[PDB]
Amino acid sequence: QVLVLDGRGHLLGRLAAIVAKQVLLGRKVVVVRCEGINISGNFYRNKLKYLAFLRKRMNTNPSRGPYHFRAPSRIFWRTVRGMLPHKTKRGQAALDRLKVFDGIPPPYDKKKRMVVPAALKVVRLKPTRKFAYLGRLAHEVGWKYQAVTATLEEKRKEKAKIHYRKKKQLMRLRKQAEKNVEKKISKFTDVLKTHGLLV
Amino acid sequence: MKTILSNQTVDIPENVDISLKGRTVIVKGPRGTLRRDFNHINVELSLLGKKKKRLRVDKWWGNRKELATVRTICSHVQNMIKGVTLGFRYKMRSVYAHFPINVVIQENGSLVEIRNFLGEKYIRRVRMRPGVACSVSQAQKDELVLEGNDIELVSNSAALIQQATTVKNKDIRKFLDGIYVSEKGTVQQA
Amino acid sequence: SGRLWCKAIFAGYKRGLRNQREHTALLKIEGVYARDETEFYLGKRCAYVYKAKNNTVTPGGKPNKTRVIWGKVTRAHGNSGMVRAKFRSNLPAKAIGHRIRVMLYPSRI
Amino acid sequence: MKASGTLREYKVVGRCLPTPKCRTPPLYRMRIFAPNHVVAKSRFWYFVSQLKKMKKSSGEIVYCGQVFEKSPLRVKNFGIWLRYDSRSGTHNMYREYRDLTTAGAVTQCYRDMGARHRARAHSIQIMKVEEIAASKCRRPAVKQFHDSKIKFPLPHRVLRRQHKPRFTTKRPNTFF
Amino acid sequence: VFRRFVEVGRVAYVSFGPHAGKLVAIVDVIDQNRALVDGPCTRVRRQAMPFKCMQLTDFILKFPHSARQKYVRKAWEKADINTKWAATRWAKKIEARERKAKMTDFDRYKVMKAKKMRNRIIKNEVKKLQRAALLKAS
Amino acid sequence: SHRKFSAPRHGSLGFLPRKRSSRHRGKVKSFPKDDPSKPVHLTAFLGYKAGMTHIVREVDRPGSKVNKKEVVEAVTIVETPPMVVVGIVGYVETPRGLRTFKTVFAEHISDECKRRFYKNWHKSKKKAFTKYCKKWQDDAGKRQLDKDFSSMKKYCQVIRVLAHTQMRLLPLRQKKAHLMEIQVNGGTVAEKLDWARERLEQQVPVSQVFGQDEMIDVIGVTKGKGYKGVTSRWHTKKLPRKTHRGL
RNA sequence: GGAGCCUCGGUUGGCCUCGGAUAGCCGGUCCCCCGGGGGUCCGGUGCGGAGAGCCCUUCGUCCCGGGAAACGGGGCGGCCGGAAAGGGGGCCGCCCUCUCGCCCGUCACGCACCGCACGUUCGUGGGGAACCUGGCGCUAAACCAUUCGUAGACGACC
Repeated sequence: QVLVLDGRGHLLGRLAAIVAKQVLLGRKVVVVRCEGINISGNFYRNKLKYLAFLRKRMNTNPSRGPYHFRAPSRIFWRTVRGMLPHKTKRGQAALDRLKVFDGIPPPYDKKKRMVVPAALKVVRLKPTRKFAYLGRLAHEVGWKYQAVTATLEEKRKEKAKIHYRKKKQLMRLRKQAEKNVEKKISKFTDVLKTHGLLV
Repeated sequence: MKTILSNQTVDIPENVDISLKGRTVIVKGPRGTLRRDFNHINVELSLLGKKKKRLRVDKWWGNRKELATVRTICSHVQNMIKGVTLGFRYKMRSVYAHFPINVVIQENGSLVEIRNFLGEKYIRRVRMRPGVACSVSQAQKDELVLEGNDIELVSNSAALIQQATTVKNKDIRKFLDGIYVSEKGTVQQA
Repeated sequence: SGRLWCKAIFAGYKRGLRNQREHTALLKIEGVYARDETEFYLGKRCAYVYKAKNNTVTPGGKPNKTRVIWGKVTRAHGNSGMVRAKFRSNLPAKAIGHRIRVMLYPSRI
Repeated sequence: MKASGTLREYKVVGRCLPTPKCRTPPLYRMRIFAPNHVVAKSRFWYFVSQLKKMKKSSGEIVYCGQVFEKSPLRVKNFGIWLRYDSRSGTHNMYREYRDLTTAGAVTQCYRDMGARHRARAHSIQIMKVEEIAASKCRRPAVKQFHDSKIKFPLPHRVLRRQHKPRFTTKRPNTFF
Repeated sequence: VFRRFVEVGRVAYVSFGPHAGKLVAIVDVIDQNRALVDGPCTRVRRQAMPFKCMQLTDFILKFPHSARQKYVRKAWEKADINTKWAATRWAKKIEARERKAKMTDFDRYKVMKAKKMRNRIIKNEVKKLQRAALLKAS
Repeated sequence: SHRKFSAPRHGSLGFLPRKRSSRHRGKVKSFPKDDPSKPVHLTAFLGYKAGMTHIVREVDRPGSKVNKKEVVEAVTIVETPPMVVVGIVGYVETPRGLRTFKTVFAEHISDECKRRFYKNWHKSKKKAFTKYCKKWQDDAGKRQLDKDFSSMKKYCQVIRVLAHTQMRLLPLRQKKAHLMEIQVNGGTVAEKLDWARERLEQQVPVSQVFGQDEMIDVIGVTKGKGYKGVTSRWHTKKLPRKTHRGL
C-alpha cells in the first residue's frame, strides 16, 4: 500500500510529476536514493541554474526569505512541492504522504523498490545529451553529507549482495527440486501448461 | 541527413594482443598494457577475424557530429598501440637567455624541480602523471626526456612543465624563456 | 468471505478550471487506464462508505456507525480510464482522494 | 490551403464560359495536390488566374476527378520543384523524396518544407512532380537507399508503451 | 554488437497496429523509418509499415529486393516459417499468454488447486535438501 | 541617489544575532579533525579567568627592530585545576549529521558534579545516578556495560569524554561544577575508547592537554553590558549638537 | 498479564532487498588462474530464474478410501545475527500435541431467515475515562519565595 520508488536514473521533473499526481490520489509514496536523480542538460548549466536560486533572498531579512535546501532529498521534495497546491489543506495533506530520503534508510533497504520507466533517463533522453547527477550538484552547492552517505550506501550494497547470492542458491535448490519431483507433480504441471503458467 | 553506416577498421600487429570488454578496450603487448574506456562515445566495437588481426568501429544512423567520433576512436586506439609497442618519447629543450634553468628530478623520475628560472627565488615543483618517467638526457645539455606508454599522460605532463615556466607581465616576444617541447617520438623504433 | 467491489478513488469534481460542478464526481478505478476498457463499469453502482459519530440504522443489521452515499457510474471521462459518477447527494469534499467502492451487481454479463 | 492530413492528387480541367465570340474555348488541365476536392477546385482557380486571364466567375470546371497511383506497391523516387516564399524573397527549389504514392511524396514535402524552412503551406507553389529513376537522383539522403543489399540494425530502440506498467519493477531493456 | 539486421527477407513480428500478432517479411526499405513489408501466408497484404510496429526475428529467407508476392510466398513456404516459428520459445510464450487470458473462472479455480498442491511438494522437497546440506557441512 | 562619499559599514554582520548567549559556558562548535596517526589525546580544557598582568621576555625574531630586546607584554592568567573524567559518549556518523549513540557514566560521581543535575540542591533529595550506580556491583549490570562498550567499538565514529571541573579547589562562590564533552582525537576507535575507559574517574591536569609555547583557541562568553544604543553597540557617528530628537 | 463504556478515524490478502548495464544484459558449468575476483564454456534475451510476475487463498464440520508427509504440524526456555531512522528474525533442546492439517474422492449435517444496501479485514487499531483481578515494582523534581551579581529596563540568566 506504500509505493517505494528508487531515484537512481530518473529525471527530476519527469519523476516529480508522476509522484505529485499519485500523492494527490491518497497514495503514500516514498522516494529513495534522491542523490541518484539526474537532471537533463550539462552539469555546469544546472549548477548555474541553482546558484541563481541561492541569490534570491528577501533583501530586508533573509531569515524569512526562500529556504534553499541543499540536501538532494530536499531539493527533490521542493520540486514536488511546486507541483502541488501546497497553500491549501489538500495540498498540505498531500505533502505529508510524500517521504523522500538520501540513500536507503533501514525501513526500506529490505524492500523491492519500484521504478517509473516513463521518467527514466535511459528512455526520455537521447544518448548524446548531457545530464547532471543531483548528488554531485547538491554537493557542490552546500550539501555536506555526500561522503558519508556514499560510505553508508556502500555498506548496504554488499549487505544486499550477500542476500542476493543467498537467494540465487536458495532457488537454485528450487530448480533442482522439480527434476527430483517431476514424476509426482506431472499431473499438476500439465494443468499449469494447459492454461499457460509454465510454458 | 543520417548516414546509414560509417566504419573504419584498424589493423593491429601481431606482437600486440588486443581485447575489449564491451565499449572498453584493453591493449596488451611488449611495453605493458593500456586500458581506455569509451562508454561515452556510443558505437559498436567488433573485433573480427580469427587471428584477431584487425578492429573495426561502427556507427549506424549518425549525423554530422556523431560521425566525427568514429575516427577519433581509431586514432585513440592506434595511439594505444604505439604506446605498448614503441612508447612515447617527448624531448623538451630549456631555452634561456641569461639565467641558466637548472633542473633536477626527484622520486625516480616523477617530480621535476625547476630552479633559477628567470633568476627567480621561487623553486617550481611539478608532479608528473602516473606512469610517466622524466629524465635529463646525457650527451646534451638542456634536454628533458619524457617516457611513457600513454600519449595523454606523457603529452599532458609535458604541457605541465611547459606552462609551469611562463613569463608574467613581460614582453614574451623579448623573453623567450622556458622549457618547450621540441620533438615527439617513441622510445624505440623498428 | 471476500471483497466483492472494485477499488476506486474520488479524484475530484467535474470542473473546468475556475468552475466546478459538484453534482458530478470523477472516479479513478484501479486497474483501468483507457477508455476502451471502461465500458464494463458503465452503469455499475458505486458507494462512498464512511463512518460518523452517531449510530445509524443498518439494512439487515443492528445500528452501527457506518453510512453511505449511493451513486452510479454514468459515463467514461477523459481518455485514460477515468469515469464520471453521479451520487444521490453531492460527495463531500473531504472525500477527495479516498476510497469509494464500485460494486458489480447492476451487471450486464 | 492547409496541408491537412494526407494530400490527394486531383485532375481538374476547366475552361472559359462560351461567348458568342469564341464558341468553344480551349480546355485547361492541372494536377492539384489538396486535402479534398473542394479546396482542389479553389486552388485550381488560383493557378489558372495566374497563367491565364481567367476567374471562377468567367470559367467552369468540366471535370473534377481524383487520380490514383498506378503503382502503390513500388518504392519510387520523386522529384519535386517548388516555388516557396521566405521572410525575404522567394526561391525555387528541387527536392527529392522516396515514397509509394505521388500524393504521399508531396505531403512528405509540405511537412519537410514546414520543418526545414518554416514555410507554411499557403506560400508553396509546387510546380512539377516527376518520378525519377534511381540513377538520376541528386540528393544523397535518398541515394543511400539505392542498395541491392541494404542492411542495418535498429540500435537504440526507444521504449514505447512506457505507461502500461507505469510503476514497474525491472528496468527496461533497450537492446533487441 | 547486433544480431538482428533489418534487411531484405528478414521475418519480423508486428507489435501494434491492426495486424498485431502476425509474422511478416521485409521485402524492401522505403526510407529510414518505414519499410515495404509483406506477409503472404500470414494474411497481411503487402503494404508500407513503419519500423515501430515490428520486432524483427531471427529468420531470414532469401529473395530479390522487390520480387512480387508470388515469389515471397514460395520462399516463405520453402523455409516453412509458419512451423519453424511455432517451435521457437518466443511464440510458445506468446500463445501461453492468451491461454492465461482466456482462462475461465472455473479454470482459474482448477489452477488454484493445482498450484497449491504443486508448491507444497516443491517446498517440502527443498526443505529436505537444506537438511541434506547441513549434515553435509559437518 | 547614491551616497556622496563612500564609507565601510559599521560592525560585522557575521556576528549578527547580537543576543544574550543561550549558554554561560563556552561551547566548542568544532573540534580539531583527528587522524589515527597521532597518539590519543584530549583536545580541550576548561579554565577560569583569574586576571591580567605584565611579562618581560627577550624577543628572538630575526630581522626585526625588536630582535634581542626585552618587551613588556600583557598576559592573562587562567586558573585551570585538573578535570576528572566522569563518562564517555559515542557518536555515530549519519547522513543527517552526528547522532549521539550511547552514553556511559562512571560508577561514582562526585557531589560537585551531581550539583549540575539540579536547579535546587538545597531542596532536592540528591537521588541522581543512585539507581545507575547499582549497575556496577551486579554481574547482570556489568555484563550490560561491556556490551555497551563493545557496541561503541563497532558503530561509533567519534568518541568524546564527559569531564568536569573541581569547584572545591577554586576560590569562587559557587560549588556546582561545569560539565563538558571533550573529543578524544587519536588512534583507532578501539584504542581511542579503552584509553578513556581507564581514565574514568581520574584526574586530568592541564599539562596533559597543552604544552608550553602552543597556539590555542579561547572560547567563552563576552562580558555583558546590557541594553545599549547604536552609538555604543555599533559605533556610529554621534549626530551634531543641534539635533532635536537626540543625537 | 480480564470483561464493558465513550471518542477519532481511515482501510477491506501479501511480495523479506543484487548491483547495474541500455551500441547490451541474465543464469549456470567450472575443466582455468590468485585470495571473493578474473577468464572460459553452455544456456536463455521482445526479458518466462518474466511485476504482462510470484506467494497465500478461508464456506465449516462429521465419517471412510486413495495420493502427498513421516525429517512433518502445534506448544516453554536459552542462543546469537541487527545501529543511517537497529526484528517479537533465525538456531537449540521441552513433558505434551497428530498422520488432524494440503490434493482427489465417499457420507452426513451446519436458521434453506423465504430476489435486495452499508457484508467480507487491518482489529486485542488510535485516544479517553471508569471498573477486573493478581504478580512485580517505585518513593521524585520543577517553579515561587530567599540569596548571589560573572547578569540585568522588567522577565530572563549565573
